[PDB]
Amino acid sequence: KGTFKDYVRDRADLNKDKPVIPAAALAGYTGSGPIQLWQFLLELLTDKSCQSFISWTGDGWEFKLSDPDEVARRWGKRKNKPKMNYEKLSRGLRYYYDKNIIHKTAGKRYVYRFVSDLQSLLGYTPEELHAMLDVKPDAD
Repeated sequence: KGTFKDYVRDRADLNKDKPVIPAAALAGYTGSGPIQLWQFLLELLTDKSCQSFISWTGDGWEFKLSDPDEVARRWGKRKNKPKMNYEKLSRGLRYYYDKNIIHKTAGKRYVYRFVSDLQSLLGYTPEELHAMLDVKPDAD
């Protein structure tokens, strides 16, 4: 892949340059404007320290927010909505639901699954990707 995979591999210093897939880093790479949720979530996920309140479950594209209202705030804060609650997040998640990027997998503790398969946009293979993030799927 010659996508954001090796893009970060040579760089990792785009915009939100913290994690494997930094939020504004992919936002600037693809040009989603003022960040895009799944790319912001990717930051927190592809970052091992930030992976805390949003960890992958291990294999395949699936992740889980540990303080999902907080994680909402995270997303909102970057869009001038610091009081972002899960619903406001879920509204955004619904925008990505339509693009088939995010399916809010209910029943689980705020687990969303990347129904777009980011292997095509990122190049990072799901297994390898989370594996480098030292993913801790147990929330708190």
